[PDB]
Amino acid sequence: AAPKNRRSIEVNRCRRRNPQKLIKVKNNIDVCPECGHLKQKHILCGYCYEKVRKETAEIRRQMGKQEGGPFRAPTTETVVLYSGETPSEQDQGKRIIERERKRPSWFTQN
Amino acid sequence: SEKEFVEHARKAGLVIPHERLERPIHLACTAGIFDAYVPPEGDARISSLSK
Amino acid sequence: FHVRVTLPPRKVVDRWNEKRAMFGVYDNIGILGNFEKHPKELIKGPIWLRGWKGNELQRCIRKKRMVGNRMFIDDLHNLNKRISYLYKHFNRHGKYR
Amino acid sequence: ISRKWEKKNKIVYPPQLPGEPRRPAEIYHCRRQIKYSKDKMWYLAKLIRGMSIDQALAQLEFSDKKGAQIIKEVLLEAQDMAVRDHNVEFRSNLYVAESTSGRGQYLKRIRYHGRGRFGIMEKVFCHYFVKLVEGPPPPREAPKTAVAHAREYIQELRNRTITHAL
Amino acid sequence: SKVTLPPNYRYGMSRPGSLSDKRKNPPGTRRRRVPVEPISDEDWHLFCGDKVEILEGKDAGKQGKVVQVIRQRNWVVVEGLNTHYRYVGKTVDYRGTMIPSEAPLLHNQVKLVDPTDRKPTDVEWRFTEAGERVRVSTRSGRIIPKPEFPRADGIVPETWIDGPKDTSVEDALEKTYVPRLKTLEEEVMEAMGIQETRRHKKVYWY
RNA sequence: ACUUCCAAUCAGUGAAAUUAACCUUCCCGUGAAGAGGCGGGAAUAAAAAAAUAAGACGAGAAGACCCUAUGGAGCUUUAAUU
RNA sequence: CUCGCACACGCUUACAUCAGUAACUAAUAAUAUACUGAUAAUUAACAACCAAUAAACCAAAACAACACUAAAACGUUUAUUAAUUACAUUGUUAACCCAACACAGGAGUGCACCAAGGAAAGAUUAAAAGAAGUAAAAGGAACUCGGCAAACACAAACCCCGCCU
RNA sequence: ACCAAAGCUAGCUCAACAUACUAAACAAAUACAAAAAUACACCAAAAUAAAAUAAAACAUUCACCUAACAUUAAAGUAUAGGAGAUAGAAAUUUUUAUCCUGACGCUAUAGAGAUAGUACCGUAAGGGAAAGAUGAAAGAAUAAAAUAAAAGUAAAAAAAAGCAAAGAUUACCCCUUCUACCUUUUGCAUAAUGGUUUAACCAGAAAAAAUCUAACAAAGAGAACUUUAGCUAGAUACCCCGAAACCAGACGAGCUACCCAUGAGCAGUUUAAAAGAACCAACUCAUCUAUGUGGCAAAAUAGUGAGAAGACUUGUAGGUAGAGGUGAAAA
Ligand SMILES: [K+]
Ligand SMILES: [K+]
Ligand SMILES: [K+]
Ligand SMILES: [K+]
Ligand SMILES: [K+]
Ligand SMILES: [K+]
Ligand SMILES: [K+]
Ligand SMILES: [K+]
Ligand SMILES: [K+]
Ligand SMILES: [Mg+2]
Ligand SMILES: [Mg+2]
Ligand SMILES: [Mg+2]
Ligand SMILES: [Mg+2]
Ligand SMILES: [Mg+2]
Ligand SMILES: [Mg+2]
Ligand SMILES: [Mg+2]
Ligand SMILES: [Mg+2]
Ligand SMILES: [Mg+2]
Ligand SMILES: [Mg+2]
Ligand SMILES: [Mg+2]
Ligand SMILES: [Mg+2]
Ligand SMILES: [Mg+2]
Ligand SMILES: [Mg+2]
Ligand SMILES: [Mg+2]
Ligand SMILES: [Mg+2]
Ligand SMILES: [Mg+2]
Ligand SMILES: [Mg+2]
Ligand SMILES: [Mg+2]
Ligand SMILES: [Mg+2]
Ligand SMILES: [Mg+2]
Ligand SMILES: [Mg+2]
Ligand SMILES: [Mg+2]
Ligand SMILES: [Mg+2]
Ligand SMILES: [Mg+2]
Ligand SMILES: [Mg+2]
Ligand SMILES: [Mg+2]
Ligand SMILES: [Mg+2]
Ligand SMILES: [Mg+2]
Ligand SMILES: [Mg+2]
Ligand SMILES: [Mg+2]
Ligand SMILES: [Mg+2]
Ligand SMILES: [Mg+2]
Ligand SMILES: [Mg+2]
Ligand SMILES: [Mg+2]
Ligand SMILES: [Mg+2]
Ligand SMILES: [Mg+2]
Ligand SMILES: [Mg+2]
Ligand SMILES: [Mg+2]
Ligand SMILES: [Mg+2]
Ligand SMILES: [Mg+2]
Ligand SMILES: [Mg+2]
Ligand SMILES: [Mg+2]
Ligand SMILES: [Mg+2]
Ligand SMILES: [Mg+2]
Ligand SMILES: [Mg+2]
Ligand SMILES: [Mg+2]
Ligand SMILES: [Mg+2]
Ligand SMILES: [Mg+2]
Ligand SMILES: [Mg+2]
Ligand SMILES: [Mg+2]
Ligand SMILES: [Mg+2]
Ligand SMILES: [Mg+2]
Ligand SMILES: [Mg+2]
Ligand SMILES: [Mg+2]
Ligand SMILES: [Mg+2]
Ligand SMILES: [Mg+2]
Ligand SMILES: [Mg+2]
Ligand SMILES: [Mg+2]
Ligand SMILES: [Mg+2]
Ligand SMILES: [Mg+2]
Ligand SMILES: [Mg+2]
Ligand SMILES: [Mg+2]
Ligand SMILES: [Mg+2]
Ligand SMILES: [Mg+2]
Ligand SMILES: [Mg+2]
Ligand SMILES: [Mg+2]
Ligand SMILES: [Zn+2]
Repeated sequence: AAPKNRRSIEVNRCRRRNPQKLIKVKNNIDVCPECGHLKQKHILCGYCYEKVRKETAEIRRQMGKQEGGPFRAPTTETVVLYSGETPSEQDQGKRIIERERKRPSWFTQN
Repeated sequence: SEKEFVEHARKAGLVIPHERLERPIHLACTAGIFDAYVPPEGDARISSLSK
Repeated sequence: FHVRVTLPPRKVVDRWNEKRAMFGVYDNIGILGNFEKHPKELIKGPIWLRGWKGNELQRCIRKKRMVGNRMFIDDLHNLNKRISYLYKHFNRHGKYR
Repeated sequence: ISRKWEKKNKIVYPPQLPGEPRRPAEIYHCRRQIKYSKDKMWYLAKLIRGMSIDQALAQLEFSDKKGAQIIKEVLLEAQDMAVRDHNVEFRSNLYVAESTSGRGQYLKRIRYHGRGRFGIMEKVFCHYFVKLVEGPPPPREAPKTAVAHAREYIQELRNRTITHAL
Repeated sequence: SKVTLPPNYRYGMSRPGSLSDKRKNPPGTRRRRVPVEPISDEDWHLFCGDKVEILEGKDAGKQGKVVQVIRQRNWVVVEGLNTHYRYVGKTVDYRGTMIPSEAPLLHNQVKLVDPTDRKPTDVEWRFTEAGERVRVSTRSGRIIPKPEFPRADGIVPETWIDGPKDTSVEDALEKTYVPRLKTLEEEVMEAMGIQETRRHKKVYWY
């Protein structure tokens, strides 16, 4: 079908500015206690997660160099140790990942 | 249909154009100060004395 | 319909130059000259229009008669088409007839 | 083309006599030739009218529109101008007084359909204009109450005069 | 190397093959033609290096030295008299080296200055009995010598040192030509002892 | 009944036929003889999204049918001229 | 999930290295075989170019032994001449060509069907209508112009018009 | 407030004068498939122009329409014409040289098509564009000045009811009164035609007889003619867009119809068979239905089908050209 007449701008403005078609505001925005940036209540902080993801990639990159083959996987548990630390008695019998940087604050040793 | 945009402004400098100036730039005054005078630290108190 | 927004430089025309002061001086050469030169022997312009007047058809015909052999190929063709169209329009068209 | 929004920041007002009310700051900023469309950019501009700059950035932080990032950059760089180029302290004391979207220069292309037909394609470009004014945001107007409607109606019935009287 | 220019062109104190000129005038543009009064090469009495006096502008009555002449638009550029100020060093976080720049002047605003009285005087070319074209003043009636100016190369022939690939003046002016009626082909062949016996056959030209 | 491509919501790019102005209802009557607009009455806060195609004599092609034009052309011959 | 390598014909640097993409090109983004700037490249053995006259000679290709009817591309030797003298010239890239498009179309030969080449879904919800596919109670053409379409069927016979390919 | 607006040059037109008329560039290569130094040749040619149109049809005829050596008159006269349309001379007459040339011609939708026969669309003949704006200096781009005035949007979505307006009113509506505009018709709000809106551009033209004004008047006119108040001069006049067609000369058989050269394909299976036999692929046609209908596609995709050792498919290259070619006739 084809339109019969040109829509006037008075009609178009009513349709294009109806409250349904407008952008709704968000009232669930909060400041992250740790870093002070912005995040939603039900969503993890973007800055804090990006902080973790960068560190996780570095740890995984070190693991790749410790298993050259593409089908080599450990048969035991894994523990990550940073500079200035030594494996504990309970941590023995597990593969050791060494990182040169100082242990990050958020990461907690057990 | 084959119409595009023009007028993107950028400032590029090379040694060659600067060395090819037919008339060298004339400077009315020098750039820096030849020697900086070093006043004695007591001028804040000597200024209160006339002679 | 946008008009210019700046006043143009006014044309300072001098009414007393050589052309305007001496305009139409020898128009009465025949009257006051023992009738030796008709005033039509002062007209400057086309060869076929010195001292002659006519409508569009008689002008194109006259041009072809005098300077027809001196015209260019393309100009000679365009003149022929103009003569034919005017001949057909003036005689075979119109209101009063 | 026309560029008058940029030149509004060069207006210098005469010095104020002592005792006069403090003049709130006014910062005019804009961005030209944004790839985003004119109509789509308008909804984002309508969103942040009348809100303070800090909550205006918060709303545009999580918006999924491609223009949300573009507007947030404009507000951030306009805030830096306000606190440095102008003597506006308290960089959190600004509110978006006016925001709107204009149309730029379009590029025309050919869009093919089939059967040897074609349609002219318009590459869309839009501008964004924002004005920041120092001070707390103005309070939004509440709907007229029951007493307000009654007061206007009684006043209307009291303005009546004898039509075609004498 | 010679650079071809469009039939209509605008000159702005920049050489045609410069990046500044290309930035100012892109190859795809053409502007309005300015009115330039025609001066024949025999009527241009203003050269580069002679003192001239500025008549009109912010500075009037001052004298200076001509450094550049634009023959295409009939311009003479004095050395730092009709000056406007611009910036040269520009970057994101720094600006400086404020350098005055001299604006062009037309021929009608510049009159040549006689060496003796140091006043502007009309100049007309005259042909003397010695066969040399020397400019002659109107009021004082004294001739004005040509303004010897250093060339654009910046090399003075008076002070020069011959390099490894430079020919000495003695060898350059040494004459060894013996004008005989043998071509260069014949002379070299007999100089090195190249001997040829057979001759070419008949070849038809058409 | 159940899957995939469509579909509806979100993000990016973004076309076409169409369009006198429209603030674009129902019924009966009238009327260039089938009315959203006239007359007599009824109904009637304003907008958005998704659907079904009765009407806008819907959109598309200056009707192929039919006739007219001292307007054309193809074919055939016992038409006229040759 | 499967049209893959190469030559001929065509196109003409669209190929390669490095850098940039606010915008232009890709019908979007990342990004770069496809847009911009600089630099660089295809090396002949393969292919093109690559003698004349006179004379002898009825006897097919099809594994060709020997035959068929439609009677068949495909040359050697003798004689008379032929500049005789390292290295000549030219084609060597590609994701490509003809269709207004980076189009589900059109495109000859050799060898493989892969050891090679590629990605049907941008993210969700799982309404109607529409397209494509699978399955079904009892009945099995009751549908409809017609058994059109679909099918666990893949058969038998009559007539009309043309003989048949 | 965006989009936009404004400018005056580039050059062009019509003449005049005028040398006397294929410019500029030609180092090398240019009619082998042009721009490729180099081998026994063939080389070349002409036959009245026709028709669209006018006669309201159309057959004899139809100005200019290739080749005139002009102007003032004889004259639109003698003559030639389906004696219709219209065509139309001559005898005999007139004409004093050089300068005085420039513009009551246009100014970027104008003027040449032109910034250019270049991009681009066509195999080819051929068709053929849009596009420029600062200032004395941008070697004054933290750069400057100017209108902020077209449609379209933003600033500022809408509140019963009606050709959107008018009469008004303290008050925007509410009330009352009014069947859009042109064209075409006996008659249109008509559900008859055309237009989304804006800017630019686009369509009445001729002086025989006449009327008005004036000069001079039995005579008028700066020769040639008209004259029983007439003669000379001025002023007052008659459009634009559109067919199917017709004729002449070019360019097209790289798609397709047919043919001449030169090549290349047909595996398996069944039979004494390479038999215009049979089953079934590659390959070639396109039966039926469904999607698609500005689509992937200006004829396709999916399923299903017919031929598949022949009157078969197919590559390269050549031949036949419009009063024709070609055709296992479907005009
Ligand atoms: K007439
Ligand atoms: K309907
Ligand atoms: K190519
Ligand atoms: K039946
Ligand atoms: K109709
Ligand atoms: K009509
Ligand atoms: K009309
Ligand atoms: K051929
Ligand atoms: K297709
Ligand atoms: Mg196509
Ligand atoms: Mg449109
Ligand atoms: Mg559009
Ligand atoms: Mg969307
Ligand atoms: Mg309504
Ligand atoms: Mg009715
Ligand atoms: Mg009523
Ligand atoms: Mg009514
Ligand atoms: Mg929808
Ligand atoms: Mg709907
Ligand atoms: Mg209606
Ligand atoms: Mg209907
Ligand atoms: Mg219709
Ligand atoms: Mg009709
Ligand atoms: Mg019929
Ligand atoms: Mg009749
Ligand atoms: Mg007829
Ligand atoms: Mg006819
Ligand atoms: Mg015919
Ligand atoms: Mg007969
Ligand atoms: Mg191409
Ligand atoms: Mg892509
Ligand atoms: Mg890269
Ligand atoms: Mg590249
Ligand atoms: Mg496409
Ligand atoms: Mg995909
Ligand atoms: Mg999708
Ligand atoms: Mg469904
Ligand atoms: Mg089934
Ligand atoms: Mg069942
Ligand atoms: Mg039945
Ligand atoms: Mg039934
Ligand atoms: Mg049937
Ligand atoms: Mg079936
Ligand atoms: Mg029967
Ligand atoms: Mg048959
Ligand atoms: Mg039979
Ligand atoms: Mg006729
Ligand atoms: Mg007629
Ligand atoms: Mg004729
Ligand atoms: Mg007779
Ligand atoms: Mg033009
Ligand atoms: Mg104009
Ligand atoms: Mg406007
Ligand atoms: Mg009303
Ligand atoms: Mg009526
Ligand atoms: Mg009627
Ligand atoms: Mg009438
Ligand atoms: Mg109508
Ligand atoms: Mg009609
Ligand atoms: Mg219409
Ligand atoms: Mg008369
Ligand atoms: Mg005829
Ligand atoms: Mg013909
Ligand atoms: Mg062929
Ligand atoms: Mg076989
Ligand atoms: Mg068979
Ligand atoms: Mg198929
Ligand atoms: Mg199918
Ligand atoms: Mg099926
Ligand atoms: Mg079969
Ligand atoms: Mg069979
Ligand atoms: Mg031919
Ligand atoms: Mg024929
Ligand atoms: Mg056939
Ligand atoms: Mg038949
Ligand atoms: Mg038939
Ligand atoms: Zn955080």
